[PDB]
Amino acid sequence: QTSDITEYLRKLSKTGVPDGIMQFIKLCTVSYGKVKLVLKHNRYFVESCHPDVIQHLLQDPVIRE
Amino acid sequence: TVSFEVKQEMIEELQKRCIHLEYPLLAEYDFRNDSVNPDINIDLKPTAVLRPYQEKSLRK
Amino acid sequence: EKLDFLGEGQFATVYKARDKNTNQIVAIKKIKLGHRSEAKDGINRTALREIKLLQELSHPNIIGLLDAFGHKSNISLVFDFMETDLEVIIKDNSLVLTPSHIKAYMLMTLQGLEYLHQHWILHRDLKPNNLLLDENGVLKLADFGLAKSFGSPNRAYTHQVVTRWYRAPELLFGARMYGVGVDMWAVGCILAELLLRVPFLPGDSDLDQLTRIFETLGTPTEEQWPDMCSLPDYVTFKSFPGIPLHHIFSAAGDDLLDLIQGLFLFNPCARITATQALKMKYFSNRPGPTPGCQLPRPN
Amino acid sequence: QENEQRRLFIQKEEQLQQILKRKNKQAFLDELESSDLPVALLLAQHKDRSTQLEMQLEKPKPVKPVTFSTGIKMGQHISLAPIHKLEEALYEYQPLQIETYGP
Repeated sequence: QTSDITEYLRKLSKTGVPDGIMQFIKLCTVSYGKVKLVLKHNRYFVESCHPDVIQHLLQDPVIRE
Repeated sequence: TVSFEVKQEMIEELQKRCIHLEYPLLAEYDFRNDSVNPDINIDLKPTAVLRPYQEKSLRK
Repeated sequence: EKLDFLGEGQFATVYKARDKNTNQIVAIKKIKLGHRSEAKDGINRTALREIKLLQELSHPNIIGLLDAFGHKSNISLVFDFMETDLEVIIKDNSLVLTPSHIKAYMLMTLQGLEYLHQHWILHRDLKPNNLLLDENGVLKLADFGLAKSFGSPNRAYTHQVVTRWYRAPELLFGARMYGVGVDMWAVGCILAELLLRVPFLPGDSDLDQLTRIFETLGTPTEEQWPDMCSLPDYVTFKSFPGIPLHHIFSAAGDDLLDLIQGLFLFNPCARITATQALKMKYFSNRPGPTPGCQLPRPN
Repeated sequence: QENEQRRLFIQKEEQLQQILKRKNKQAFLDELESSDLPVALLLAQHKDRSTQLEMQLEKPKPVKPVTFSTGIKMGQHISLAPIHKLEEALYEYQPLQIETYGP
């Protein structure tokens, strides 16, 4: 996630945050995808992370199961 | 990882345009289980790998 | 109120549990049935006339009946308790010997079949174990799970029924019509088992049973049993002659041969019944049968 | 008796896999019903409880064969056809005995 790499950038500057413009941007594209397995089509599972699944239910599951 | 199922197979083209319309990006991974022919899935190849300029790009 | 467990069975498990009000010991035979399915037959009426009509007919050679209750799934039978049967006398246990006591077995068996044939009832379930014995030694039958009310005409019915060891020759070929000879065939088979204490007809299916019966008794010819090639389901075997019945059995008198030959007749229209069998020269001699007190009982 | 305990153990393991599969469905249903950013730590601990459940199952099992039985084990369908019994017994040496026919 982008929240983990942000803490490493703040420690490199040594008592100083990277402005603050690019801090709120770290919430756009996430890690999502599809996997083909025994289901002979698609099995929806990506990575062990958790922010990559929360922001998706309000688009595809809301219009079709 | 929370796995799902299949929605009548045909429903697939409409999902590729609704995810990219907002902001997240999709990335269909690997693995498969349909249309097989070359015997199995391990064929024949020597395990002695060479050329470090290709192994580093392979693991990446 | 469960008391003790006995054994299993063909399609009903025998349970020795004391019923209510009536202090008599009841041997409940629970029939495995269904109830989970929607449009399911559930209870089979093959024993409906047994636990509803036996209360009216009273006979000492016929098993008794008290009440009946159930609900499709578990149909608990209410029948009187019996001590031992007949298979334990021959099979496995060979210590119990009956010196000249077989006459009392066939005398009380023909009287039970004669009372059922008078009321137009056939016991289409003969096998070497239904002859249940009580404490007093009264020979009674088991259950009527395959009874039927017949009449003068004989039409087509079920096939491939009855225990394969005791099968009539006309039933193995799949004949549509039958008669009194169905219940009169196993009468001599049970008598043939108590003599040599060995299975007289150790056969398998309908094809193997035809080989054992024909190689010992013979093949029905035209003069013996007519109307044989007209049946569709027919097989051609060897010209089996006929082994005599007075040399196979060791302990067998002259009067005993006059009844065994009449029971193993291949002609159902000419086969002896129950009234003519009790009036033979075997059941009217000096060696009288025992009432039931001197008859030994298994351990 | 050994084969009966092995077939029964497959149903016990199959039921736990179905509950674990249905557990991920309940987490996705309530993932956004009452979550407006602060509720996100429960999803991270959801796989941790699913990973430890699989570790406690792969060890106490002698690798059961891949079968397709029913974990609930109910009135399974056979054939419901008048198939009778054996293939006409078919003798060869000494005959034995075959159970009678029922309705």
